[PDB]
Amino acid sequence: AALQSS
Amino acid sequence: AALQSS
Amino acid sequence: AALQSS
Amino acid sequence: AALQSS
Amino acid sequence: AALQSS
Amino acid sequence: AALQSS
Amino acid sequence: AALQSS
Amino acid sequence: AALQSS
Amino acid sequence: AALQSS
Amino acid sequence: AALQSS
Repeated sequence: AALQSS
Repeated sequence: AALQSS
Repeated sequence: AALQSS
Repeated sequence: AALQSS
Repeated sequence: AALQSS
Repeated sequence: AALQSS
Repeated sequence: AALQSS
Repeated sequence: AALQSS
Repeated sequence: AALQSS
Repeated sequence: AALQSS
């Protein structure tokens, strides 16, 4: 699982 | 921003 | 923004 | 599962 | 920003 | 920012 | 699991 | 910033 | 598990 | 497990 916030 | 993985 | 995966 | 917010 | 993986 | 992995 | 906030 | 892994 | 905040 | 805050 990959979670990215920018 | 809210990111949730389960 | 709300992202949810289950 | 991949979650991305930008 | 809130990131949660379970 | 809050990052939680379990 | 990969969590990234920027 | 809060990072928690369990 | 990898957690990164910047 | 790898936790990085900058």
